[PDB]
Amino acid sequence: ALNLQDKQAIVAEVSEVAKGALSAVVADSRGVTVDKMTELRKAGREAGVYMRVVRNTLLRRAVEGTPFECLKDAFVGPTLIAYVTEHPGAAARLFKEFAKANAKFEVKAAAFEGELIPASQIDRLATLPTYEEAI
Amino acid sequence: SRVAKAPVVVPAGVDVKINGQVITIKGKNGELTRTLNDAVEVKHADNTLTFGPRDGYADGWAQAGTARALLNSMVIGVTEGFTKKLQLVGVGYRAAVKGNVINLSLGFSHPVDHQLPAGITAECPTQTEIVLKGADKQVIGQVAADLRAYRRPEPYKGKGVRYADEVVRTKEAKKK
Amino acid sequence: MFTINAEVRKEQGKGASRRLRAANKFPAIIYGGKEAPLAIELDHDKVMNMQAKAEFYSEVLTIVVDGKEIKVKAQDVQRHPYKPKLQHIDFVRA
Amino acid sequence: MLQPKRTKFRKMHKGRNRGLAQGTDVSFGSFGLKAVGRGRLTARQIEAARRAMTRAVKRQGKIWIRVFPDKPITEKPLAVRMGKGKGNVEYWVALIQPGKVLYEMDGVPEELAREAFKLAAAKLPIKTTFVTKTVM
Amino acid sequence: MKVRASVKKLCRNCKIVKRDGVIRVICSAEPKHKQRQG
Amino acid sequence: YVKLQVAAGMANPSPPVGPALGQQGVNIMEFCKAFNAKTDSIEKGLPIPVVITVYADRSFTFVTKTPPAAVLLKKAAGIKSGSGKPNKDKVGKISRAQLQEIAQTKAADMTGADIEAMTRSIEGTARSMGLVVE
RNA sequence: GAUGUCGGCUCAUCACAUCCUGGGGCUGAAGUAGGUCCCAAGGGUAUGGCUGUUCGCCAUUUAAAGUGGUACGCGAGCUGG
RNA sequence: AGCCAGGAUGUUGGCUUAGAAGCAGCCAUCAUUUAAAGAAAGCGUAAUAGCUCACUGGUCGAGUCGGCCUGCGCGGAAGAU
Ligand SMILES: [Mg+2]
Ligand SMILES: [Mg+2]
Ligand SMILES: [Mg+2]
Ligand SMILES: [Mg+2]
Ligand SMILES: [Mg+2]
Ligand SMILES: [Mg+2]
Ligand SMILES: [Mg+2]
Ligand SMILES: [Mg+2]
Ligand SMILES: [Mg+2]
Ligand SMILES: [Zn+2]
Repeated sequence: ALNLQDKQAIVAEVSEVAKGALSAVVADSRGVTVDKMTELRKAGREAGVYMRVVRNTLLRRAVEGTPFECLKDAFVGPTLIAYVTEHPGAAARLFKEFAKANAKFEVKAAAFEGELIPASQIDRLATLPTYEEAI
Repeated sequence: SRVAKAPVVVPAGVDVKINGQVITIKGKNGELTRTLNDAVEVKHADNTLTFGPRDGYADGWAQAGTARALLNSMVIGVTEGFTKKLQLVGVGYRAAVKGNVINLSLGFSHPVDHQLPAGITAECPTQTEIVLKGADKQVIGQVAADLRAYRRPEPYKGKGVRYADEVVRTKEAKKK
Repeated sequence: MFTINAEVRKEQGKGASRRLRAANKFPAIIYGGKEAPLAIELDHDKVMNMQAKAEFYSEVLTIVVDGKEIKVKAQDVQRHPYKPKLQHIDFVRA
Repeated sequence: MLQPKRTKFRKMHKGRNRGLAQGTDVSFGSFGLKAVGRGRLTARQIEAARRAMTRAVKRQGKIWIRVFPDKPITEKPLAVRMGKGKGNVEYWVALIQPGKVLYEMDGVPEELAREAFKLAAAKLPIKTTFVTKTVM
Repeated sequence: MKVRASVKKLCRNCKIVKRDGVIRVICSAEPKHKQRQG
Repeated sequence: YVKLQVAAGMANPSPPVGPALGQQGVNIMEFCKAFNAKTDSIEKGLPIPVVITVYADRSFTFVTKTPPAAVLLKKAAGIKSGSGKPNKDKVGKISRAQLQEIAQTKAADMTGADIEAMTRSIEGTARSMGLVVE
């Protein structure tokens, strides 16, 4: 049973990490075992990404403070967030291989530069290399 | 109540005839007629059917709820249609249709003959499978129960007439 | 702050008290100080819900008897022998 | 089984069991079992109830028995005519008026005390209620 | 069927139902839990 | 598909592995020598877990896992058998340096993100077997 | 200023707390056979050895050998152990 | 409330036992990845598997839950013309 003191606390934690991160991936995680999840939670901490399954009412609140205030229409259906804090990219590629290899889910919408990325044009943040490539 | 307040959408090519408490719902699959309880007030209006209690009737909302549920499956009836699937389990158990009669071999001395009623129609895709089809949800449910009644699933091997969707729990016989 | 609403009693004794309880009310008294004791009547349900909060017996209560506010403290309570009801309350002026 | 160690007299007049109880408040524990009806509790009934609640709390906590069977009850045997003296003492009872706190318990959570008291209530000839201690 | 004065739910799957003015216990999980007040 | 724990230099006897894996459809001589050819690096007297992945053609593929948590806490404390009543009877002792030695090997099977996360997961296996942290 | 007692015979009549037969739930009900519970009073419900016995034990039957009420049914009906 | 998804890892926890791998018992009952998941509320296996619950994310869209003081009812309730 989630209390309001606890609901406000979850909004706070995801509001803080919202400003800090660079690129974020919003996706479906239906019909996938915890065996595959603890696997994507390992390669997620390695790539410098923040993984979370947050209540969509709670997310529309911790994203109203911008620059993700276009991820609104992505808070329909089950949502997992991939906030990339250390180096932009990482997750937008970590998820794409997980989506094809498991066949379950589709991946909703991505966010970078404070702009909307549809389910079709997720090839932009999936081809990007390192930071750390310009030298 | 939550059921009664929910309206029933009458589609294209579906005729609704309301002469007081008598409702005739005609469609592609057939023609079903029902008499609603005197506590139900059925309003036509638009491409929907709305149900509500009648003034001075104590169980009004309970009655309107039933009426709604019935008229919904009456529409679904005369359009889509209903399907009950039975499957015969056990050595020798076989079934076949000859028009409006289901012939059954269910381990008795005499072979069973079951006269289907007006509207219910059956076909056997296998010797061990029966598929029933009709517009009246009550009648199809009745016929499938009557066919099951002949040989109800025994708890030691699961032998007998079972519903396709049926979960037949079995048990071990007494030890010693 | 617990606020209690009360009327002064028009009647006294066995007969009148039993009649009060039959009407979902109960007698109570306010004593202490230079002032003469004041026999009052209370709403049963209201004081019953209050007395459930532990603080009722420790805190200073205010009894509104015909506009006038009286600062008191719960002195003694007479409870029903087996039902979750109140028979009488002694309130000492604080 | 409770019973007075000695008595001033062996037998006692029937008497009557009128009025309301004395000892209507949880005075030692946190929870109590209060009598709502009127009647007699026999030493065997008191023991049956006490055993049931003790099993219930798996011998954790503390139990108080607020009642004591101190009334001797006589009985005249079969095929014996009337008169020829007062009967012989067969058993002992404690007279119960509505309001009596019968048993008290502490050292156990309310949920368990309520269970234990439901189990003991079943062995008693009179209607009972669960009671909690109060501030005055 | 168990016919007794005191009918109760025995498991989570037990259900109290009043059929024809008779309190009954119907159960999906255990047939042994089937009761009729009487 | 079955989960078993076979010795570092031993895999062949009938009572532990015999009719346990042989009933499904796995070769008793093909697996017994291919497992010990890869677990030759693993120290003598240490139970090592192995998971079997079988197909419809009786074929098999296995991936060796790191030794168990209740297994490595017996050699570090100096005990052959654990306690019958844990946290009621003490059988041995393990330091904070020995706790990080069990976790640095188990890192391939552990769910933890940091060293402190993998260490606390071995702290729990020690408490529930009678062993006390000293 | 009299209401004949136990048992038997003859003849019954009711209750159902059902012995058999009928319907049916659960079973620690595979079948056969049982256990227990519910519905049911339509009909049916041994002969002998011993004893005044009712009862009971015993023998051999039977689908079963029911439990009770009827002035412990029935002497202006019989018997008289 | 219903319906969709998950209900994991260390780990088959330790002891015991031919085996006990949440699920014969006995003792402890933490910790990790966490949206959440009891060292496991019940059924199943020779032991595993396999099915479901506690708990949590999605859908839905406005009520819902159960204690208290009380009025009147219901079952509990079988007998002999
Ligand atoms: Mg008077
Ligand atoms: Mg009926
Ligand atoms: Mg005369
Ligand atoms: Mg009967
Ligand atoms: Mg019985
Ligand atoms: Mg008869
Ligand atoms: Mg016989
Ligand atoms: Mg006579
Ligand atoms: Mg004569
Ligand atoms: Zn049940």
